[PDB]
Amino acid sequence: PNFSGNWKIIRSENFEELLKVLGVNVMLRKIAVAAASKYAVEIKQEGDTFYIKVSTTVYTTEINFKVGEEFEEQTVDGRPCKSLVKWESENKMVCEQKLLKGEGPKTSWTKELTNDGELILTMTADDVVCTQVFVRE
Ligand SMILES: *C/C=C(C)/C=C/C=C(C)/C=C/C1=C(C)CCCC1(C)C
Repeated sequence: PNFSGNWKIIRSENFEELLKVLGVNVMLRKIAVAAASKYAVEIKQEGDTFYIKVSTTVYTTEINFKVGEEFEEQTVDGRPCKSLVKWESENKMVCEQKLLKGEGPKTSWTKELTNDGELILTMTADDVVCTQVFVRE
């Protein structure tokens, strides 16, 4: 596997519906969907250590983790969480999240590198699955 790359989004499905489950009100959801049309993910992978930088027009966030080792990040709607990534196969990993404070929907995400060179991200909140597809710049 080599997830390393500068990835640009080409497709985004069910993102609005994901934000709805997470309690985001409709006007902000629409504005968020619009910001997702621009967004980029930069990955540097060495072995099972990942550096991931997610950026939109006005905001950028960095995620650092090692597979199998708990780390802290934030949920999609911004609530801090404890995360743990595991491989599910050669080119797919899955992250389970646990809220640091309080309660809410069960969230998770996955990243997969397809055989045709796409990166597929999924983000889940309860029953709702958002799928986003990226290609290398
Ligand atoms: C491993 C790759 C990951 C975990 C990517 C995570 C991406 C996000 C949490 C994106 C969030 C966004 C919003 C919360 C609203 C603005 C648009 C996005 C898609 C950047």
